[PDB]
Amino acid sequence: DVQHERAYQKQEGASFFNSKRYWKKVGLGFATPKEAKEGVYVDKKCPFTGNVSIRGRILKGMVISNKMKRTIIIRRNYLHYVKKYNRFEKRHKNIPCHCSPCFDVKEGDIVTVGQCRPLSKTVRFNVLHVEKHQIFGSARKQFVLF
Amino acid sequence: RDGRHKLRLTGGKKKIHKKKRKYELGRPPSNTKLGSRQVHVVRGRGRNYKYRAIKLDSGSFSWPTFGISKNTRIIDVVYNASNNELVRTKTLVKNCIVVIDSHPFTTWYENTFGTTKIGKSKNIDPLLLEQFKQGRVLACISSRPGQCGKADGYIIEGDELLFYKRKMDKRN
Amino acid sequence: GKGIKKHLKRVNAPSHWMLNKMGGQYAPKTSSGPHKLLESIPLVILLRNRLKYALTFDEVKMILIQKIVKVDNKVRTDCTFPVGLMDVIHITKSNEYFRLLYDIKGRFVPHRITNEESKYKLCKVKKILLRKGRLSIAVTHDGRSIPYIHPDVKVNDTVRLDLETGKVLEHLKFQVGSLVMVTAGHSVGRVGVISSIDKNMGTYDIIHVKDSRNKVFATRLSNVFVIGDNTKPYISLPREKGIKLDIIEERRNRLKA
RNA sequence: AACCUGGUUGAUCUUGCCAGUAGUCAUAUGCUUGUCUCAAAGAUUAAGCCAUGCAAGUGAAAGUAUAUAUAUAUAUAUGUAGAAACUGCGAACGGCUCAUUAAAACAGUUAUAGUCUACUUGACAUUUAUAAGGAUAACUACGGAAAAGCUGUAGCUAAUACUUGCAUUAUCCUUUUGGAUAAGUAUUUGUUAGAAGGAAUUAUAACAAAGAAGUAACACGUAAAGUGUGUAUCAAUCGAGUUUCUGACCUAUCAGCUUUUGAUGUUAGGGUAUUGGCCUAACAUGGCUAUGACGGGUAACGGGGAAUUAGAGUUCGAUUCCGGAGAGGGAGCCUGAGAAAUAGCUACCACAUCUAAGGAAGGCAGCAGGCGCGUAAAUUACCCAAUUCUAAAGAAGAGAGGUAGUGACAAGAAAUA
RNA sequence: UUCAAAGAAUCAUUCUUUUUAAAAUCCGGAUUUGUUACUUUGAGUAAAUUAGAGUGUUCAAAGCAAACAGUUAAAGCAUUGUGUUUGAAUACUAUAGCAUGGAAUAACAAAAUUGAACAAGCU
RNA sequence: CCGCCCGUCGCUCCUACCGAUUGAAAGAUAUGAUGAAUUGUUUGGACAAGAAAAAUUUUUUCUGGAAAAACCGUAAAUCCUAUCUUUUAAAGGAAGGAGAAGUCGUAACAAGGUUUCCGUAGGUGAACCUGCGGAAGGAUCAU
Ligand SMILES: [Mg+2]
Ligand SMILES: [Mg+2]
Ligand SMILES: [Mg+2]
Ligand SMILES: [Mg+2]
Ligand SMILES: [Mg+2]
Ligand SMILES: [Mg+2]
Ligand SMILES: [Mg+2]
Ligand SMILES: [Mg+2]
Ligand SMILES: [Mg+2]
Ligand SMILES: [Mg+2]
Ligand SMILES: [Mg+2]
Ligand SMILES: [Mg+2]
Ligand SMILES: [Mg+2]
Ligand SMILES: [Mg+2]
Ligand SMILES: [Mg+2]
Ligand SMILES: [Mg+2]
Ligand SMILES: [Mg+2]
Ligand SMILES: [Mg+2]
Ligand SMILES: [Mg+2]
Ligand SMILES: [Mg+2]
Ligand SMILES: [Mg+2]
Ligand SMILES: [Mg+2]
Ligand SMILES: [Mg+2]
Ligand SMILES: [Mg+2]
Ligand SMILES: [Mg+2]
Repeated sequence: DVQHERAYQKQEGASFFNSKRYWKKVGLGFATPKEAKEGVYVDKKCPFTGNVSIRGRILKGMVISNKMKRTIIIRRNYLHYVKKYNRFEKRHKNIPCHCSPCFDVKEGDIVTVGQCRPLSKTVRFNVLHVEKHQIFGSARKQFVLF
Repeated sequence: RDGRHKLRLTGGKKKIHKKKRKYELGRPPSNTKLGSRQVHVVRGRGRNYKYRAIKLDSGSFSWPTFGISKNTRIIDVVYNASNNELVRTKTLVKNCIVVIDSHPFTTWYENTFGTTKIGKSKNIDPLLLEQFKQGRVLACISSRPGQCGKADGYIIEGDELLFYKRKMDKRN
Repeated sequence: GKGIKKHLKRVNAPSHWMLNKMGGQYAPKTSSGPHKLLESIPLVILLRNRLKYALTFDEVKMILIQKIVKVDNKVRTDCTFPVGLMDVIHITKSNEYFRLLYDIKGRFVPHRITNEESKYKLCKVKKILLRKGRLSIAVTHDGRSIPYIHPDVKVNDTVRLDLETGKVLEHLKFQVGSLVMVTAGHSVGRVGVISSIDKNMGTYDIIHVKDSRNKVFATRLSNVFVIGDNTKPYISLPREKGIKLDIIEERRNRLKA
């Protein structure tokens, strides 16, 4: 079932009647997956299929959640240097990202996300490329320096 | 009013330290209706006027298959994926499905070739044809009348049309 | 209320004005115009601190009032009009012609120049718009729109532009071995040939510029101003000829005098 | 200058504090002080309260003068000034303070392919005319009110106020000439077609519909035919808003928070200059957290920095610059390109002034100055000369700013032979 | 988990050149090969302060000026006229972000109740 | 060792605690009630400019439009709770520290005249005593 909303999920930029489905390239060498080019699914905020251009930062993360609809959480784990102790310390930050159903992403999977406009109250990113990866504890606890 | 005054995602109260800066303007909704035309001008930022349609009728409606358009009175609102209240109140917004007085399109067709620039070959749907037979056809609105001040829209077609019919479906 | 700022504080003034800390509280605040305040210079500074024709702002104003100072050949009576990187100034009474250039430090000098060469000015294009009637218009660092520019002109290249009439003479592509001047960080006066351009994907396109002492230095492509083909510059450069010496070397030079 | 001495004992060696010791762009205060230079100074307590004065106006060709004055040339011609007022531009800058505010603000780093942008610059336009329409100020006369930057009536009259409103270019045939077809800038919708940019639903081009605003019914006399004023779109610029990443002090005797009241997301909308739970509706049940969420505290505005350090560091940063915020307290608007403005307005609260008691105006965290508080802080000074801003832009204004006055805050030089 | 080896200069040591495997690329010759940390170069940053260069503010604190030639001209350079040389450097502007050379040290990724590399054939 | 000193008990001073008192006070949020002003829309229609008729007056239609009103929406302020924070009173209670050659003992230091000390339980004017199990920091490094 494609049309799940009260509205008709169309795909802006499609052009149905005249001409010789719509996707774009997004750039920075991130290959548009098969599932975007083939495989109907409408998404306003897909990098490839929709109308959001990714631009600004690109940062790899590691997914913590799939619980939201078409939306993912990724903790960036990183090292904050403290000059007093000339040592580091694990620190982190949970970036919420928009997904788009071209990417089937279970937790612990590495992703890379481009920036893009403010899509919601907190989701300013969308996932461009999903490496696979496997995890055994909780993704919560995996430090992957990156 | 476009601004903060809102919890912090962790659910912590942002203790506010800033009034309301005018560029965070949230001026109130024009619930634009049917009727004889009547539109006010609101003065947005750099003298950028925008046209609060408050009553409307004679929007520009397109026929996508043939890629043409005509100005018609719009005779009723019949669905609103936002909420049914709006449709009850007969309020036009940017994805309202409404009914056009659809004689104009028919007339155009007649003028061009047959009876119910030219890449004709498509030659109409069954459902659409049926609709035309009663005079009055379902059509999305596509302008945001509250901003733009026009009820510009387009005729609903094939799959989308079917879906909307289903949604409408009566039944009990 | 809160809108734009009309004043400029004399310490917050950009260093290459070379103002005092004393000798005032404020600075002139370039009018909006064809140049970016941080890389421009108002006419006041030129008249008063560089040529020293005026002692005061008042004197500068007086001078301007006589319609005798032209910048790119059309007059200006606005004391704080920004002059900027390449622009020819024609002080009419002395019959002096200056062209603004950079020193080997960040500083603007007024160069002094012939009638003949004065009639043109170099201008680097930045954007190349399409407009109505599929006519292309280049937009120069001089905040000036050149319409109907020759199609082979691309986004970074310079253009030799006439002043008497708005039309262009010739253009110089941004090539691998094109004589270049700089106009921003560290290596500002520097003049080189170009070795290599990086052409980064999402980022600033960094370029490397070999000098005539063969000292390579890098720079953003943003702030590089094409000035020649490998052989000859299309403008008269200052005495130093954009050869930013080492510190030690400079000191030695100073000593030998 | 990478520093240590005295103090437990009858004596000793330790641990260990106390004490000394030096510095502080760190305040006070005591005694004392002949020069000169330089110069902080009601921040700390009460973002407590304020008498009086001043702090934003503006006209040197260039909107509007039968208030009016005046000089030439032959009762007219030009002119030259011009109080007043209308119009325009400015008053959103500056200045002050630091109460708020602890992932907020701010710093760096992006982003704006998510926007707005007056003045300035450069490009540069589209569906009666030898010149149109009223109606308004100052003003005249009649007024009112104790008073107020109060205004009533009647009569005029202008404007660059307000309002109308008059060929040529691109596509096809002929030899530069004569025909045919069109002909709206943003903006919006639908349909397509597609020189950049890493990436386009981008520029752009076509078709079908709408469609603002505009393209001089203006003013000088200039330059070597020019200028001022105005004007659609574009670009530049002065910016602004949002926004990415990273970065903060004390507290766990704050451990679970957030979600009916949008918390997290999806959809559709509304709204915005644009993005966005920013708001609405519908649907999910998310989101944050022991890498400290959520509270609490801060005698917290942030940063550039300051002090002190061999090197680490520790403390400070109200305070020359940048940013934020606020104008007694909240809230709300109008104007405008830009204000949620405070020497704009509306309202309430808290203070408080005049009043003939009817009403009226008022906001020093501008400059001085005063009371209060206090350990704790200067003249009701002179000026626009410099530095700048604003203006109808040399020629005017500016408590911005500067100059002196007070000044043993600091800092430097230096008598008393 | 590629260790090493050989030649030339210098006062046992220092700095330099050359080759010792495998794969892809280019007309037998010649040239690319995990990610991040880390490090090196840059780039880009306001000045004021700070360090710091120059400069006898009479010294100094300063400041960002100055110096030079002359009882008034020579000299230069300009085609009688025009002073001249200049200076207001440089470094600091995180712990993050940007590009960047990297051989060590660290991680991590790649890797057998089976994993991928070619040559032939068929779709 | 005529050393050292321990605790109650008096007496004076100072400090903080408990404390009935629905103690008090100010401030902060959170709810609710009322709700000034006001953007927007809606209703209005004092009037000011047109159109219709009669010789300046009458009736009817179209424009712009003030007051007034209604509805959302921002939402001050006031009152009521509630909670929290912060100072702050209080009879009495019970600690602490200081002082004064005060009372009562002798707890500890020596085998300190019952070795000491631990944890625990009960006791007792007070130091303390006793039980149980520990320790040597024992007065035993030893059959
Ligand atoms: Mg304010
Ligand atoms: Mg001490
Ligand atoms: Mg003296
Ligand atoms: Mg005070
Ligand atoms: Mg002060
Ligand atoms: Mg003038
Ligand atoms: Mg006047
Ligand atoms: Mg200000
Ligand atoms: Mg006008
Ligand atoms: Mg809802
Ligand atoms: Mg504070
Ligand atoms: Mg500060
Ligand atoms: Mg304070
Ligand atoms: Mg006050
Ligand atoms: Mg206000
Ligand atoms: Mg005031
Ligand atoms: Mg007030
Ligand atoms: Mg004062
Ligand atoms: Mg004092
Ligand atoms: Mg002046
Ligand atoms: Mg015994
Ligand atoms: Mg005893
Ligand atoms: Mg005993
Ligand atoms: Mg007994
Ligand atoms: Mg007993």
